Amino acid sequence: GGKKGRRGKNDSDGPKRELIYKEEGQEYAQITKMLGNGRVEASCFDGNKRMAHIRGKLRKKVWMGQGDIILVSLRDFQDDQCDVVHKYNLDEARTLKNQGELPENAKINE
Amino acid sequence: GKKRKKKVYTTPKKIRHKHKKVKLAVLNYYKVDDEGKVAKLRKECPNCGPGIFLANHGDRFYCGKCHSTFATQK
RNA sequence: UUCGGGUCUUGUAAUUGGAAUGAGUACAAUGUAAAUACCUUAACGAGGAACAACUGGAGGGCAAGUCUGGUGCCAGCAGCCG
RNA sequence: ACCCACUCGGCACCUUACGAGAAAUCAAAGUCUUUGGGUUCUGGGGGGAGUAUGGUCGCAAGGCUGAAACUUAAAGGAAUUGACGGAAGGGCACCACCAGGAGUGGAGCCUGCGGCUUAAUUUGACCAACACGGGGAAACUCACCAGGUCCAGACACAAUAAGGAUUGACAGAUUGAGAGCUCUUUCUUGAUUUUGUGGGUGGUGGUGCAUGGCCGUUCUUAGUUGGUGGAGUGAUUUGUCUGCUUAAUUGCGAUAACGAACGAGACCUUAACCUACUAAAUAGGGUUGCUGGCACUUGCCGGUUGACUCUUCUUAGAGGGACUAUCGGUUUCAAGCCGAUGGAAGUUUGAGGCAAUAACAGGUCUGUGAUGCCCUUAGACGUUCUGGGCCGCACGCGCGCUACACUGACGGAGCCAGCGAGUACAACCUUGGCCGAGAGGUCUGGGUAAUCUUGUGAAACUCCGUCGUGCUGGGGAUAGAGCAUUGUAAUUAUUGCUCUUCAACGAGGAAUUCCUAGUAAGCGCAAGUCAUCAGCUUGCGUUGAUUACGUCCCUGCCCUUUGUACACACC
RNA sequence: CUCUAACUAUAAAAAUCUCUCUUCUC
RNA sequence: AGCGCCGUGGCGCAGUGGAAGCGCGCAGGGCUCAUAACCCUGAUGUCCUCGGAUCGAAACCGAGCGGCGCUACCA
Ligand SMILES: [Mg+2]
Ligand SMILES: [Mg+2]
Ligand SMILES: [Mg+2]
Ligand SMILES: [Mg+2]
Ligand SMILES: [Mg+2]
Ligand SMILES: [Mg+2]
Ligand SMILES: [Mg+2]
Ligand SMILES: [Mg+2]
Ligand SMILES: [Mg+2]
Ligand SMILES: [Mg+2]
Ligand SMILES: [Mg+2]
Ligand SMILES: [Mg+2]
Ligand SMILES: [Mg+2]
Ligand SMILES: [Mg+2]
Ligand SMILES: [Mg+2]
Ligand SMILES: [Mg+2]
Ligand SMILES: [Mg+2]
Ligand SMILES: [Mg+2]
Ligand SMILES: [Mg+2]
Ligand SMILES: [Mg+2]
Ligand SMILES: [Mg+2]
Ligand SMILES: [Mg+2]
Ligand SMILES: [Mg+2]
Ligand SMILES: [Mg+2]
Ligand SMILES: [Mg+2]
Ligand SMILES: [Mg+2]
Ligand SMILES: [Mg+2]
Ligand SMILES: [Mg+2]
Ligand SMILES: [Mg+2]
Ligand SMILES: [Mg+2]
Ligand SMILES: [Mg+2]
Ligand SMILES: [Mg+2]
Ligand SMILES: [Mg+2]
Ligand SMILES: [Mg+2]
Ligand SMILES: [Mg+2]
Ligand SMILES: [Mg+2]
Ligand SMILES: [Mg+2]
Ligand SMILES: [Mg+2]
Ligand SMILES: [Mg+2]
Ligand SMILES: [Zn+2]
Repeated sequence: GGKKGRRGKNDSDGPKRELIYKEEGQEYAQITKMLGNGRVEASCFDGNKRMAHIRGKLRKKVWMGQGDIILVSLRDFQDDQCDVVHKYNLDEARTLKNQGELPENAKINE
Repeated sequence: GKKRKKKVYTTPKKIRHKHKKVKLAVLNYYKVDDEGKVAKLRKECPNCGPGIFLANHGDRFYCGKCHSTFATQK
């Protein structure tokens, strides 16, 4: 809350958006720990722990916490680091859990 | 805001009813009696007047001009 | 008197003509110890004169676009502000 | 010991710029671009950093000396305008409080949001969203969903094409359909069309963070602005203020300020007062007729569209009236305040309507054939038809309505308003007479309106009785059955009426809302929604108070002073 | 053109805040 | 085995002779533009099980159940 809200874009996409899948390098991951400087640690669904930058259009536009499903784009020149591109608000995450693009051993439910 | 998706249809298609065109259609309606008198193969409709030909499909004759009000069993 | 001759000139047009010339080739001769090369010069050598000039920039500093398409704080640009 | 005058030396001080500074300011910080009296020490953007190292002093603490690598586009100084202060001064506001009143928050219900659910439960707002979009949607509305139609694709060109570009259809399958939507067959129709290109339209499709217009808010406070003139190098400032007064940047005034402009006020509507004017069968009154009754005295209460006359009330025009009028206090005795009297009226007489500069990324593309851009433009996000939804329900919140009863409920009887509105190319307001217990039905008659509904004979209220402190004759939610009305259509009860079950509810925590006189509160009526439907809103009137007539304590607002490392401004 | 008088006096607690800053010529 | 202690509503505690407790949790609401702080209201039992007295038992007591600590493994 606050007087900040009226300065915003007022982009009201409350209705159910169509979830975006993974495309040739964009992959799903889970936030493991929150770091500083606007950077996060994402355990990808491949047995690797990538370091994902909180990225443009996402920095102060959506607020993300520990244990959040996420979509992240890799970089072919440097595999260790990557960029968080989209965030799924815990509803379509269930849908992906049933469809199982990610290993179901990562069970994160409220 | 509005979040609309591409519409998906649970129906194959409905096709425009193309009119059945008939080449040399008019002559089939008549019959020349050897360079002179002529007759009409189809039947004339009384309500419209002379000339308009009744339609025969099965055990009845049907009109085109006052089509709705005339369909008389053969 | 609307004009308007353009009366007097200056540009713009894949229209159109006649000239001049090298950059190149090359008889020679000069040049040089001998040769190149230069100066001179026969004979050729310009029409899209294709014999075709690039290197940077067009927000400000700083001369020049708030034209068109593409990408959408990506890619990238930016000596600094951006 | 003082007093007067002078002088030397010292800590100092006031005024001023005619000098110096980026200014705050300095009589030195002057005699500095018109640059040189002598001389010592220190600094070369910020950070790293007065850190490490190496010396040196010290018992120790630590002192003196003292970088770089690297990083950074600024850090910093003075001042100007705002904003902010749990800083100060002076004033205000029941969207603040004190003294209170009525409440809400507890209950049931109606409605509006969120969430959940769903095919859809269409969406925009989150003091200044939430009975708001006039949003009381059964169809339409409509914007959502499952389906079904059509082009309402202008125009130009090409293309077919008059031995058919094409259109339409009885009956059947199909369909929810009596849809020639699609098929079976065939018949009808004539250059309007059909299929491709360009283009154009339509869109409650997106973007109010592209826009207009409008409205809301900052801000109901009194605040703004520029022209000459003064001070500043300048951003700016004075005019716009020390005081007192006012609701007011309202005035009295003092003054580097003088004259002005917008706002406030003035101004209009409305409410009062008009025995003064003009008048009135679409308003009333008197006298007298013609009658009814009771009294018997000539009088009372009535009826008549019979006559004459009048305008006090009812109307509406021109005007009058109040300007703090007179008087008494108090006021640099000026602006003005307080009181009494006369008044109708003495809070700006009450209530309003417009209502300044600057601004919000406040809302609205969903009001507009206002609209830029983007999207779509044929099985369409166009339009239309059928049905469903916008009303679901483990839950929370916001406007309200009915109540918890004795100052009451229920019976009778009394009988009192003011705003309205009302039918024509349609069917409105309904009197009256008959039916029905009621809703209602029917037959007639008025009214396109001071004429008729209508004196809207409204409720609260009043008088007499039943009830008797018992969740009871309170409360009427939730249901069962039936009778009617509007409607093409009422199930997911439209609404009204009749009989019954009668639930929670014992004056409601924290907290919080509105309001100082015909005010709050109670009570209803009319109008807007309207074919039918309000528990809503806009207005109107009835009965009608308690408690203030003050304050800056909470929440804020206005001006001034001060501080700021804030200016996307204390979120 | 003449003068030196009046006076007081309260301190409870109150932490934090995220986007995003956009040309001025006759 | 005996003796000392005890018997949550989720945890730590309290009165136990007059009938459901507090605090910390959890849910909802309130204040605030918003969060924490703060304020208000609940929804959770067999205060372990079987009996005695009693208007009353959970207490007071006893006819037991289970868990901790001292004696300490008590041929
Ligand atoms: Mg906005
Ligand atoms: Mg170039
Ligand atoms: Mg370039
Ligand atoms: Mg370019
Ligand atoms: Mg330039
Ligand atoms: Mg330095
Ligand atoms: Mg330093
Ligand atoms: Mg040392
Ligand atoms: Mg400073
Ligand atoms: Mg308040
Ligand atoms: Mg009070
Ligand atoms: Mg009430
Ligand atoms: Mg309530
Ligand atoms: Mg409630
Ligand atoms: Mg809904
Ligand atoms: Mg306000
Ligand atoms: Mg309705
Ligand atoms: Mg419909
Ligand atoms: Mg509808
Ligand atoms: Mg449909
Ligand atoms: Mg439209
Ligand atoms: Mg806006
Ligand atoms: Mg204003
Ligand atoms: Mg000036
Ligand atoms: Mg000023
Ligand atoms: Mg009169
Ligand atoms: Mg006087
Ligand atoms: Mg007024
Ligand atoms: Mg549109
Ligand atoms: Mg539509
Ligand atoms: Mg609704
Ligand atoms: Mg409201
Ligand atoms: Mg009753
Ligand atoms: Mg009346
Ligand atoms: Mg009862
Ligand atoms: Mg309404
Ligand atoms: Mg007052
Ligand atoms: Mg700053
Ligand atoms: Mg703070
Ligand atoms: Zn016929």
